[PDB]
Amino acid sequence: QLTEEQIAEFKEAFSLFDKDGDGTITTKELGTVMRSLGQNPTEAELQDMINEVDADGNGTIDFPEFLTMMARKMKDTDSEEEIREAFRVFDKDGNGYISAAELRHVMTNLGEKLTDEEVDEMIREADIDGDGQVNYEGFVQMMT
Amino acid sequence: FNRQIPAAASLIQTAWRCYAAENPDSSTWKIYIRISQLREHHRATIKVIRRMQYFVAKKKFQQAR
Ligand SMILES: [Ca+2]
Ligand SMILES: [Ca+2]
Repeated sequence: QLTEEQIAEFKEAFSLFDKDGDGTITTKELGTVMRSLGQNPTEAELQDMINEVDADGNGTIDFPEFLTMMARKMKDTDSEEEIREAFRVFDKDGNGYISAAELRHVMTNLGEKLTDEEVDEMIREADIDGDGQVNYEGFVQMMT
Repeated sequence: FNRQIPAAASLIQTAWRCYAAENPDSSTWKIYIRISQLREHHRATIKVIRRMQYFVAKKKFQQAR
């Protein structure tokens, strides 16, 4: 599954959050990284991020937990269905299809609000037939 | 009315941002306006954060179901 090189890239990634070098990542370490990227998280966002990765419950992330997260095969890990169920929220027919225009509205104007450039790539890769109706079950497979 | 809509969009948006970031010439890299020259150490932290944000959006979607 994991190369010796993948684990090494992951260890270098872990080092960039573990500034003090104690071998754990605290919520305050993660907030410093995120603000360096121009993000402005709140303490609760950072806690939500940490709680999804922390496996023992201490409120900090060590390298085994970080590696477990980074190596979780987010593809077959029952994730395909939750993204389908997500797409089905906006499929008002059962069509398995969603208009490119409807998709751009939902993607640009709700949730995380993507850029128009980003919604171009998404629509372009996902409209296999190029007529303005994407079938999301094929797009799901492509992301995984 | 239907709190499932924001969580649904966010799950898709995070899943795609996580997928697109594997291509290092994706337009998704243009969103960090506040960084002058995107270096490779930015990209390693950005991919960790995006993975972390996808797992949170997964969680909040399941919670609204
Ligand atoms: Ca630390
Ligand atoms: Ca821990």
